[PDB]
Amino acid sequence: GYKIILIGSSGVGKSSIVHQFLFNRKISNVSPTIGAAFASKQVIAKNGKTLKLNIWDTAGLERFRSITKMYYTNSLGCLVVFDVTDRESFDDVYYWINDLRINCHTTYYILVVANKIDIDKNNWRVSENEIKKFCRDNDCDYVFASSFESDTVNNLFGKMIDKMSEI
Ligand SMILES: Nc1nc2c(ncn2[C@@H]2O[C@H](COP(=O)(O)OP(=O)(O)OP(=O)(O)O)[C@@H](O)[C@H]2O)c(=O)[nH]1
Ligand SMILES: [Mg+2]
Repeated sequence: GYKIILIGSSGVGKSSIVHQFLFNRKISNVSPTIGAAFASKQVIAKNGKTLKLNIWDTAGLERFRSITKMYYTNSLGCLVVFDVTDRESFDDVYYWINDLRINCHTTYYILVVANKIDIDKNNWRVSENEIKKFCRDNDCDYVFASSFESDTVNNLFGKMIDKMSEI
């Protein structure tokens, strides 16, 4: 299988994204993550291979960082999620990626997820240009999503799946 972790500050929607990827309904059973939670899903990649995604959904709360840190190692893909209205959550992305890289040398693809795009654009606290510029400087990709819109979750996992299939 392919180890994928979701990291990012508390409340950005990591668990909502994972539940949407796993289940085809409205999401409703979500509380803050403490210990990392595991799920697996087998998917057909564009090259026709079946890939098993081994997914760990980790805690964003600051007091639980010493749990989340124990899940970095041996990750092949990472989704780093932030909330477009939560400026601190965006500033935190740099440090999430920095910390992952201190602890893990195996990641092949880091995808920054700008989440909660359903919120009115005039309430966003980060611009598309800032997001693109950040990623251009930090050897990572970006995508825009809303946990409540399955089309955006299918898309962001599709990008991750395509990259895993290149390994
Ligand atoms: N408007 C909006 N709210 C969202 C979206 N995704 C998640 N939320 C809400 O944000 C809150 C936090 O979502 P979670 O999925 O628990 O966030 P998390 O990143 O897993 O948080 P931690 O486990 O504490 O790190 C919930 O009330 C969600 O319903 C989204 O795309 N748009
Ligand atoms: Mg969570």
